[PDB]
Amino acid sequence: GPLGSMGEKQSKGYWQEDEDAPACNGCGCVFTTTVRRHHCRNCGYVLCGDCSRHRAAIPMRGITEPERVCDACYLALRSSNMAG
Repeated sequence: GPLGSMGEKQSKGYWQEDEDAPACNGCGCVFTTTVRRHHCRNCGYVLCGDCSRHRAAIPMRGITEPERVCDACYLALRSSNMAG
């Protein structure tokens, strides 16, 4: 039977392949043997160490604890107002 109006076939955090992302999505820096490839838990794009040196939590993505992200994602989430 069809899933209907609702379906859990939905995916979160799209990871861009190493080959598709030969350069940093954030700073456009090229990945080399010495530079390990990484992914941001928000945008799901490939980020080098320098572009993934920041840390932040993502309560929208279900991440209540600070996790590794890139510069843009760190900011987008950062757009939210801190309770006080």
